[PDB]
This record gives sequence, C-alpha cells and structure tokens, in this order.
Amino acid sequence: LLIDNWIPVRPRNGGKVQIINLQSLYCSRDQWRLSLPRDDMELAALALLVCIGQIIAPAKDDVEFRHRIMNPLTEDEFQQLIAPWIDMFYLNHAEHPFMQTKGVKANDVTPMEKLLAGVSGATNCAFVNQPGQGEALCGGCTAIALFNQANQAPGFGGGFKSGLRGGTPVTTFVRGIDLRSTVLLNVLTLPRLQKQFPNESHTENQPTWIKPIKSNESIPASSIGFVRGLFWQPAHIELCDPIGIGKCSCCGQESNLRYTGFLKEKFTFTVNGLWPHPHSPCLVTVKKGEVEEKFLAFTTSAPSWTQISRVVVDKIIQNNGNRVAAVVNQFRNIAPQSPLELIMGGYRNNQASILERRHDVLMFNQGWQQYGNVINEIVTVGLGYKTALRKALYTFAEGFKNKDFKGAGVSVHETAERHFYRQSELLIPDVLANVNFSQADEVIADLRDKLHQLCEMLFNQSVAPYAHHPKLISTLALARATLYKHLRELKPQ
Amino acid sequence: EIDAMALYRAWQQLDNGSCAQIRRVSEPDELRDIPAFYRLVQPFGWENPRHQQALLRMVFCLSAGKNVIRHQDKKSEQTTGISLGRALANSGRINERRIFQLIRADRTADMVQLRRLLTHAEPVLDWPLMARMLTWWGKRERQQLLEDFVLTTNKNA
Amino acid sequence: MRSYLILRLAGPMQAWGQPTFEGTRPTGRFPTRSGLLGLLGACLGIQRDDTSSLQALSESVQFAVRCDELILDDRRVSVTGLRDYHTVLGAREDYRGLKSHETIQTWREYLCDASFTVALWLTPHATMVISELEKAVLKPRYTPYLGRRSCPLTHPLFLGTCQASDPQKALLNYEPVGGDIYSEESVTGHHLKFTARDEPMITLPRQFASREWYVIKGG
Amino acid sequence: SNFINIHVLISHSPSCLNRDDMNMQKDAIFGGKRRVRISSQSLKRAMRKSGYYAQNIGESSLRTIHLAQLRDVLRQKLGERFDQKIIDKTLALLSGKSVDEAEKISADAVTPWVVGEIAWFCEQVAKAEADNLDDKKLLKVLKEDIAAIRVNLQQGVDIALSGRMATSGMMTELGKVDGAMSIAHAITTHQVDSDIDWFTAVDDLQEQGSAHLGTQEFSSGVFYRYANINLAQLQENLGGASREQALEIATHVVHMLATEVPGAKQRTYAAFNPADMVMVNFSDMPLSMANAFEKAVKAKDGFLQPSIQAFNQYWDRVANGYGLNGAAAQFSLSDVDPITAQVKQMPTLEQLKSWVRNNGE
Amino acid sequence: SNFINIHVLISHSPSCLNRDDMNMQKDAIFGGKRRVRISSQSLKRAMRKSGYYAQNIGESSLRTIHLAQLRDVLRQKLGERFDQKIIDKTLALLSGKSVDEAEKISADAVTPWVVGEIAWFCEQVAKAEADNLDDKKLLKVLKEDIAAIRVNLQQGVDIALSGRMATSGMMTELGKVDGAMSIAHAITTHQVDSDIDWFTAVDDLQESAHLGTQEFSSGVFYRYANINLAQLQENLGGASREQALEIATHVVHMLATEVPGAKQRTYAAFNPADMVMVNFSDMPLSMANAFEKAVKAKDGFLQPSIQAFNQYWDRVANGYGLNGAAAQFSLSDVPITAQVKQMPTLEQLKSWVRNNGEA
Ligand SMILES: [Zn+2]
Repeated sequence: LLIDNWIPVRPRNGGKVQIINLQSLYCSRDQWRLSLPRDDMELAALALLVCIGQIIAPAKDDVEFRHRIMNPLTEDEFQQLIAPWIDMFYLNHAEHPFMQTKGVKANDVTPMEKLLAGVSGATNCAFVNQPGQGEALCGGCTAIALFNQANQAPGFGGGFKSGLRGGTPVTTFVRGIDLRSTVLLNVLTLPRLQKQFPNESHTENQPTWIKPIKSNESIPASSIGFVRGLFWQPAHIELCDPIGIGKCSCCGQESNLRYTGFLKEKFTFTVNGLWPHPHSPCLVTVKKGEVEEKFLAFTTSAPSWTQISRVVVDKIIQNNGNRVAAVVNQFRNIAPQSPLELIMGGYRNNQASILERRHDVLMFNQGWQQYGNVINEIVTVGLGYKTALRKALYTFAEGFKNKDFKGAGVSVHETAERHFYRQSELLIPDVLANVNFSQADEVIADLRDKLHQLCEMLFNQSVAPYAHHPKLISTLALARATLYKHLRELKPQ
Repeated sequence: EIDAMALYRAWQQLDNGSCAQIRRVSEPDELRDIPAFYRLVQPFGWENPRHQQALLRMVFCLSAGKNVIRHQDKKSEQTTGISLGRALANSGRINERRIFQLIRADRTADMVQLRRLLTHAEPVLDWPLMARMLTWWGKRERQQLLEDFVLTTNKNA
Repeated sequence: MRSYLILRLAGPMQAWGQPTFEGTRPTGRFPTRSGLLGLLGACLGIQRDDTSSLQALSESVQFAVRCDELILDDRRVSVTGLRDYHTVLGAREDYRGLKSHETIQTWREYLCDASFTVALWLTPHATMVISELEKAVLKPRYTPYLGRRSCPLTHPLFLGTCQASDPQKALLNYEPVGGDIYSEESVTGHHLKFTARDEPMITLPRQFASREWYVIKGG
Repeated sequence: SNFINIHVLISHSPSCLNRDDMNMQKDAIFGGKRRVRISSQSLKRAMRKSGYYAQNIGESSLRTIHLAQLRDVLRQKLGERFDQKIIDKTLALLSGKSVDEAEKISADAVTPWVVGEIAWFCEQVAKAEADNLDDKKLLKVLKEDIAAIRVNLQQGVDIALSGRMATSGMMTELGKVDGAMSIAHAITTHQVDSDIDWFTAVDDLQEQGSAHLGTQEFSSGVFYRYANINLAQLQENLGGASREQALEIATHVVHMLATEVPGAKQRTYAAFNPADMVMVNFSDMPLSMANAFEKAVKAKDGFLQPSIQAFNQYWDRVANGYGLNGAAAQFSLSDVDPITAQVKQMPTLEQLKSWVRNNGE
Repeated sequence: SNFINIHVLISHSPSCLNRDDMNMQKDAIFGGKRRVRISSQSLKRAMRKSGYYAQNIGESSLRTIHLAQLRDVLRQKLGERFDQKIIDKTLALLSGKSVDEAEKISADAVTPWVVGEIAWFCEQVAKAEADNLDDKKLLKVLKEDIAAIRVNLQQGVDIALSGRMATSGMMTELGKVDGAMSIAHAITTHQVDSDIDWFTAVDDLQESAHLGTQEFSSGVFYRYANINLAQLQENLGGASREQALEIATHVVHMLATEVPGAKQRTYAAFNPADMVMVNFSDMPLSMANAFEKAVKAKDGFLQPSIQAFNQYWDRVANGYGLNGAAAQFSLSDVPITAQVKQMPTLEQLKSWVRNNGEA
C-alpha cells in the first residue's frame, strides 16, 4: 500500500482525479480531498488510511501533533524511515499476502459484486440497480472493498463472521480541510495509544495474514493487540488472480492490473468482546446485573441528529451511560476552543442484505468539549416531542379500554413519525450547527416552540380525515388530551 | 361590526308578553315571521344583513327561557369562559348521543336540536363563546362542542 | 451581458434523486444536476447510449435553482414528502435470465407541493447556443417528466429568456421572488456551500460524483 | 403535434383501489390538502394486464418483428462494430433460417432496442468465434437469452407503448425501453373524508361467542387521471412506422383510461364506475391539469359537477396562455356551460376515439 | 357476454340492518354526503344462510378456525365411509396443522370447509395409502388436475361465488379460489340522518329505570352485484354455462329479496325490492354514480331514485354505446325511453336470465 500508489483523490478547489501513493499524500502542501463514486468506500478508504497512519506514526509530542498537521510530516527521508512494515503487499506473497488469507482455495468462484456492499445484497437489488459494477476491480478499488467488508459491512452470514466492533458498526472521524490533515487528526498519540491497548505482554501485533487466526473456538480473546485487531479481517478469502489493462468497473479509471473475482470458505472462532476500537463509540447497559458492552450501530430509519449525543458525549454508569470513541476523546483534549466537523457513517442490515446506508458530516460549534450536556438536551428534546405525537396517535388508534372508549383504529403514528422526522431534519441539526453554547438556552426555547407547533399541526393533520364521525371525535378528545399532557411536560421554561 | 352582550341583557329585561311570542316558535325562520323579534333585534341588528343568521340563531337559543341560559363571567383563575360543551357536560342531564346527533344535524334541524338540549340542561356558560360559535357554526365549532363535552364528562367522572 | 434561459418545474409531485443502491429511493428539497441534465437530455432527444451528446450537454450548460414556496388564498404551503410503497410482480432475480421473484418491494420518496424556477446559462466551452435549448424545451422529442415518469408537468418548462450579469439578477425578473437559491455561481458576499453527489459521471454509468452548490437567501 | 394528452375525471363508489404496506389507502398532499391516490403503477398494471389490451395490443399486426426483413439495415448499422459474417451468424442463430431473399423491406428503419439487443449477441458470438467454442457448444450457453429475445420480438407494440416487462431478459442501455405512454398518479380533486369498515369473521361452530375483529379503510372520491403519449417515440420504438398506426394505438389507451379500474378490493367493494369525463388534447408539450384542483374542490351537489366545472374553467383561462394551442376534444356524460367553442364536444367515446384516429381533424 | 350485472333498488322501513363496533349504523360518505351502508360481507352471509339458498342451491360452507370441533364433526359425518385416522391425515394435509388430541387445535384464519371435498381428499389419501406416495408426491399429482377438485365444489357453491384463500397446509396449493361474484356495499341513494330510539327497561317489582339508545334510519338502498360467468364455470369444474346462469338467477332472486337479519325482531324491515335490473356485458358496470348527486325527495326517495338510475343508465349506455342484453323489473312502473326490456314479474326476469338474454 505504501509504495504501491493506489490512492484516488481530487484537489480541493478544482480537479481532475489523480492516483497517489501514501508518500506524496504525507509529504505535500497540496490540499487533496478524497474522490470516489461511492461515499461508504471513501469512508472505508479514509479508515484504511487512518488505520495505517496510526500504526506507522503514532507518537508524542502534542506539539508534534499540531506541527504534523500544519507542516507536512515528511521530507521523503523522514517518512521513508517510517515504513519498516512490508505487510501491505498483495503483490501477492505466497506467505502473507493480502489483508486476507491465502491458500484454502475452495472453488467454485464468486464475482466481486459481493464485496461492494450495496449491490446484490437482496432481490430488489437485482431489480433496481445498475449491472456490471463487479466486472473488474483494481489495487485501490479492491483493497478498499476488502477492508470495508471486514469492518463496516456484515456480509455474508452463513458461518462467516464480521469483526470486531460487530456488524453494521458506525465510524466517527474528525475531519480537516485536507485529506493529509484529516488522516493525522484521527491518529492516536503514543500515550493515548498506550492507555487503551498497553497490556502488550500477551500482544499479537501480527495481522491475520502475517499470523493466522488461531483456527477454531478461540478463545483466547482480549489479547488481540494494537495491530492485529485493527487489521483484523476474518473473511478468510483468497482473492483471485489479477488481470488486464482496462477501466475499473467502479474505480472509473484505467489500471494496470484488475481483479474479476474472489474465492471463499467458512471460518469460525469466538472472542470475549471487550476490545477498544478508537474509531467508534460504544454503549454500556446494565441488566440485571452484569454490564452489556456493544458498539453503536444504526438500528432504525431515524434522522442522524438523534444519534449525535451518543457520538460526542461521554457518560458513566449507572445514570446507564455511553462511551465515546477514542479518537474523538483525544481530539477534544488536544484542541479545545476549536469547532468540530465530525464525519460518521454506517449501514443498516438484515443478513447479507443492506437496507439503508448513511454517511454524514456533522457540525458543532465550540462548546461541545465542555458542557456537551447541552448537546444531550437538544436530542432528548427532539425525541421528547416525537414520542408525544406518537403516543397521542397510538391512543387515537388503539384506544382507551376504560372508561369504554372505542379506538379508530388505523396506524397513523407510523406515517406521522416520517413527516415529523422529515421536517425536523431541517430545524435541529441546523441550530445545533449554530449555537453559542456558552449562553444559548433561548435558542432551545424557540426550538421547543417550533417543535410544539409541528406536533400540534401533524397531530391535527393525521387525524383530520377520520374526524367526521362522532364515534372517533370522542376518542381524539382523549388522544388530544394525552398529546397536550405530553406536550406540557416539555415546554414551560 | 359585531354583536354585543347587550342582547342578552335586552332579552332578560323584555316583557313576558313579547317573550311568550318568541318562545312560542318551532323553527328560526318562524322567528323571522313575528314582530316582537324585529323589535328586539333592530339595534344590533337588522338589516346589516351579514349579522341576521347569527341573530336568528342567538335569539332562537335565548328563546328557550328567561333563565334557561345563565351567564357566568370567566373566573380570574381559569381565564377561560366555561363553554357550551363543558356546560352541557357539567349539568349531567345530557346524554352524549343526543349531542352526536347535534353534530350530525343540518340547517334548521341543528338549532331545534340545540334549543331542546339547553332547556333540559339549564346550563351556565360564557355567553359570547356561545355567540361566537353560533355566529359561524362551522364544522370546527360542532366538533369542538363534542370534544369539550367528552373531555369534561371524562374529567368529571 | 450574460444570456439566460429560465425554466419552471411545476408538478403536483416530484422526485429528485439521492445516493442509493438499495430499494429505498430518497429525494431532496430541490432538483439535482443529473436530473436537470437528464431533463434537457430528454427534451433534446439524447439517447442513453451515446456518451458524446451527454458529455457535450453536461459540459455545455450550468444551472441555478430557486425554490418557490406555494401561496394560495394568502396562506403559505410548505413542501412535504411522500413515501410510496411500491411493489413489483416479477421480476429480475438476475440481469441475464427469464427468472423472477413473485414479489419484490421498494419504497419511493416523493415531493409535494413543490415548484422550482431554474436558470441555465452557457459555459465558456459551450458546444451549443441557448436558442437550441429554447427550441428543444418548447418542443421536446422525448417526454419531459420530473423526475420520475409518474410525475408530470403542470406548467411548461419554458418560462422565459433574459440578459443579466448574475443568475440572481436574472431570477429576480421572474415572478415568485424571495425563494432560497442554489447555484454553481458564484456569488459575491455569499459564503455557504451545500454538498451533493448529483454530478453525472458520464464516462462511467450509472454513477455520480461529488459537487457543491453555492447557497443564496433573499429573506 | 408529437404529444397526446388524455385527461379523465372519474368518480368512484366507496372502495379501496390502492393500499400501502399497512392496509391503508394511498394518499398524497396537494394544494396543502390530503387527497386519496391511486398510483400510476396500479393504473398501468390494470391497463397492461386488461383483456382489451391483450386483444388490441397483444394481438396487434405490428407485434411480430421479422429479423430476415432487417438484414440490410443491421449490416449497415453494425458494419462498423462487427464483421458481416458474425452478424449473419447471429441472425442465423436467432431466426434459425438463413439468407433467403425476402421481397419486403429492409425497412431502412429499425427500433433501437433491437439493434441494441442483437449487437450484444454479436459481441458474444464474436469472442465465441475467438475462444473458440464451436456453435453447438455456445448454443447451449445462450439458450435462455435467445428465447428471451425471441419472445420480445413478438411483443413490439406492447413493449413500445408500455415499455419492457422486465423480466424481458434484455441486457443493454438501448434495451432499457421506456414509454411511449406516461401515466400519472391519480389524485382526488377534493379533500377526502375516510370511512373505516369495522368488520368481523363469524365461526359457525363457535357462533354465539365474541367474534374476530377487523378494520378496513375505504373512501369514495372523484379522481383526476392524466396520461400522456409520445407518438414519435412510439413510431420509433415500434417501427417504422406510420403516424396513423400510432394514432390507432393511442385510441386504445384513450378507451382504457376511460374504462379501466384497478382490481384491488373489487370483489368486496365494487367501484366498477365508468369515467364521467374524458378530454383528449394534442400538444408540442405534455401538460397535466392537476392545478385545476390545487384549490380543493368543495361539494355543491357532489364532487363530480364542481370538479368538471373547475377543470373546464381552468382549461379556459390557462390553456391558451400555455403551450396548448391545438387541438383538443371533450367527451362528457353531461354538463351545461361547455368549456368553449375552441374544443369539439363529442357525444360518445367511440366518436372521440375516431376523432383521435383522424389526428384530431 | 361474460359479465352479468345485477342492480337492485330496495327501500326499507326504519331499521338497523348493520352495526358498528359502537352499535351505530354503518355509514359511508358519497358525493360529500353521509349515506347509510350495508356491508357486502353481511349480504353474502345473509344469502348463504338464507332458506332459499338451502332450497335451491344446497349446503352452505362451514367457516371456522376450530379444527378440534371439525375433527369430531367430520368423523361423525364421514365416519361410516372412511377410517378416522385417514380423515385425520387428510385434515392434517389440508390445514398444515397437525390433527391429534390436542383438545384445542386451531387454524391461521377462518376458512370455508365443504365436506364433500374432504371426503374426496380422503379417497385420494386411500389411493395414497396403497403406494404410499409421500405427501409431496401426492400433492404434485393433485396439482396437475385442479378442475377435478373444483367439480367437488358444486357442493359449497358460496365458495365458488365469493372465493376462499389458504395460508397454511395444502389448501394454499390446491384450495385457492378466486371470483366469481363481485358485490358492492349497499349504500343509500340519498343523504341520511340517523334516528335515535331512546328505550327503557321496566322493572315490574319497582316500576325509575334509565336510558339506552339504538340508532336507526329508514333508507332506499342501491345494491350492486356482478358475476363473471366464465370464472364461475371454471370454479365449478367446467360446468356448463347453462348451469351457471341458473345459479346467477338464484343470486338475482336472493339479491332482490334477501335482507340481513340484524335487529329484525325489534325492527321488521322485511321489504322486497321496488326495482331490479339485470344486464349482460363485456365489462362490469355499477350505477352508483347515478346517486353521487344525493337524490332529493319529491314523493319519497324511491321514485326519484328509480328516475335517477334510469337517466344515468341512458347516459352511460349511449355514451359508451353499450349494446347489451338488459331487462328491468319494477313494482312502480310510472318510464324509460331506453331500449331495455320491461318484465312484469320477477319469475319472468329470472327466466330471461336463465335463457341467456332471451327475447
Ligand atoms: Zn476501481
């Protein structure tokens, strides 16, 4: 990867796409930003870049951090000293090769569609999607596919595994004006690095490809180590023989070598879960009883702002609180008094089949490091007004058993939630982008007033066609009552 | 412009002779026929005429009796007048489907259903709220009546 | 000064694409470049196969979109979304054979009730003149729809032609003013970007690449 | 003019012609008011799968495309990508019959999804000639696809008018076939009040016990249907081909929109109503008259009359101002104050169809 | 022509023929005006369980999701001809549910069981016992000839008319019946406001009781029904059309005379129909929009209703140039310009129908 010259980018202000080696990226003043046809793969790319940059160059001092950001982290020699690692080949070595296993060749052969996350996951895919994205793939367009598949996608089920954060895990990366600055901004300083995975003594710092997964039922776990975990790719697949000089099906560009398939097989193992990933937040839950640790994943069709609090607010048990991702935690310490520009993305899954994909860039102004409680507030507000509408319409539909009121009954909350969410997406992220955290709770008040009006209007709108029958005009009295019983607990301030 | 509460007072103080004439009427257009009515309403009043429907309805409702409709000022604490739905609900005499039928009623039928409800109820209410709803008497007002009734009857339980 | 062609998009429903490989097919609050390009493409008669005329059209024209909030009986009608639940009997388990599922389901987001006023001008490297587009937009040779065939027009595309320096100054000549604006130019004294993947990657079908709109607000 | 616009106002007795995943009536918000809706997809399926469609477009004279009759043009247009013998190998493969001189054209006109489709076959048999798999071996692999195109070579009008079936097994950009008729969503001209049928399922063995409770949403409406036909595209995708034939095809669509209804819940409810008004209009540009109903139509003596009136009034002021100069004709079951002398009034649907058949003359 | 259209105008004295969850009259909004309504589903049942149905069509289907009761019933009626275990296996194959005891077994949803087919299936399972072909093989064999199974459906005609649908067992593969009768909800031709009967229960021993309400209303109802003859032939096993029309006439008669029995003890709305029209056509048509403009009273609602119906029919027939076999039966002939045949009595109308639009 380092010598390889695989990275696709475009210059910030104007561009024709160019293909690059990690060297010229790390050693240049030019402002480059990533460029691909798909965003999830851009995220995968940048995650790869941050992973490797973190592995090769993680160290103090904070001054060095800032300096590396503003002034390029290498004269060619400075960087050339930095790459002892020769694990990035997929030339291929028979011994290592390629961020996946070699040997274990179990025909028949499978096309490269499966590795591109979105396509051919399901039936409607064959119906609604363009064909022939999987014909031919390249050094970059493929490596990115592989990493993305290992970490951010849940394929392919059926005795395969997804690790380590889980399936559909979400990423959180700090963004800078240029790819260079960005890749570094998410690197972990040697001590911040040391705090999380220090134990070391039971280290393995050897990738699945350098040293293999220990066959079956292991257990050991928690001794994954600094390196072997981040480049943990359990797919256990031998990438097929490269071919040709022609366009990447999706890289969009001419390439000297291309890949038109891969070979797969079933591999099973199991690990005790407490492995600390710098890239994603995780949520701590207590019942009864023993604590429950797992990583944030998109579960529903809901707007992204609903997640914000989880992404940039740390918590401690037992309130039960979440834990933010390490990279964010680092960034807040290193540069307070600087606004965040977070990028977060992930999938929604059932089995092989991808249902929704979200990739986001979220904006915060200054205070979020200090009193991100305010941030938690606006989320809980926005949700508090939602659940009011939902409960009111649920009562409108199912009805009150006592005292003997008959319910509608049609499912109106379901379709109103979408309207609410749609019109909310306009107002909540937008404020949260521009609030003077220091003295800004009047802003929240105007927000509550607008959400209040929205809930009133949507409630009245959703019920309007059915309220011509005294049968139901009676139920909406009580339903409207519950609506305002819910709305009153929120607003006054 | 708009119609005062002075109409209510005027109704209260007018002699029994005239009031017996007005009280003796099945439907509002029949109220239009008799003279004491024109004499009552001339001030407020005929012939704007945008007001006339409202005045027919109002007087027709008032016609129920001398003290069928009792006027109670909004309390300082509540800051909202007790309204017709709440009143009919409060009286306890009224059965809800007779109000459902009120919602279902059309033109002359609606007032007649209503006049019948008050006499049996002997309600207390803020007169201009009744005036306001009677002035328009749109579907919204009809619906609000029932909502008010059901809600207060449920609260009172 | 600058020559403009001014168009209007006026369906009871509209759909303008956003990134998807799944069955759920979203929309945004305003048209997309790929959409508008496809729209003139249709009006001009450009078939899907010939990259030449597509590429020509894409290089040739640039757009500016003004959002027209609706007023009737002097009450504002804000825009709104739909989610159409959309099934298919059949079809197409594979791209190749005659084999099908009984039922595939898809969800499709639509836009109500939205009107847009849109200005387009010639790039320097233009391969055509504004008058061809005029002629093509007044008499299309393929059916113009926005942006699914489900959704027709209620006002003709052609609204008018103008001379002006800035697209703003050009849009102001046409009636519903005060709408938010999204342009590729420029504009002085206005800062904010808005990011979208609506730039049709014409060389490679059927995928798109990132672009940014300059955002303007009248008040 | 290239475009034919069909506007239908149809009223329906209580029913539930189209449903969402949660068994609720499909709706749309127009003019700021909820409208009950019937999706284009449902209308089009109702049309496409109708008997009348099968009779008049399934059994159309232009349904069969003969490949032997297109040797000259196919060689001409594909001479640049392939060599003639490869082309011949493909056509000989598809038709299974070689090279007999056919006195007919040679139309000098070829629908683009056919040249598009056969080109792909030329690409396959070419490199198959390269490999080289001898014809018997490769025939085994392309066995599905040949059948797939052969069935498509018999549905010209159907594919041309309504677009590919898919699954049609077509594999190229040119083989994405659209049009020629565009069908709009049908929305009510008025805001609707929805009636919930609160039904039950009685057990004969447990007849005197509490029952099985169910809810179904229905509503009656006056729906505005809009449809559009691009004649040039129809000829292009179909022929050939003469306008008169295209118009003959258009009349069928006109009939179907006036008479055809989606079959959803037509057993249990029975909204088998015929269209109360139909207008056909020729134009350079397609236009829908939905904004006639942007202001929701309020009942005076039902929704139908004021809907017709609203439509008529809108057409009068708006139509000239827009691109709709000529030529349009209307079929009504009745109203006074017809819209204007400008449009010809037609007593029957058949006369309207005839009017369309003769290019609105 | 394939489609037979049945139009009925029937007037009713104050009644409550069909009820809401709140014991309120079923209604529908048409032309922006409220109408009293009678569900199709209720009419169909009133037909199935009618005396006339038993007299002229036979055995009404047995709809229940109680399989345990059906075990016993089927054993009682088919015990003499079969073995209980075979019956059991047959039911288990048909419902997908296992049949043993298991005091309560139950089905996914209420399904129309005719006993004849179950007997037939038991015979098939006896022939299955010989081989014995594994149940799937037997199913593969029985999927080939559906019509044979449908011939058995001449008992249980109601299913042939209104259709059944299976999710579970082998009834999903063999039991799917569609068509053949389409029936509308019956709606008033005019706007209704519903009368509230305020009743009391008198305590003899201490005769001040209190108040219960029943909502009633009298209306003129328009009933529409439709039969797809071809589909009925298919559903009955290929039966002759000549046979199908007889069933159709029975449906016409029932549609003209039968009334739901809900609250008929206390409100006796046993009225026949003042008009019945039948017409043959290529495509189904309903005359409901004749009444979209709610009919205003001149001398009752019935008279203007008949008039409205006829005028709308003229407009549609001329506009759509429907050349069709059509015949009308009225009690009050009082008159259509239309070239539709007038029948003095119902029996003549029925005969007209039996003889395929006879003239
Ligand atoms: Zn690539």
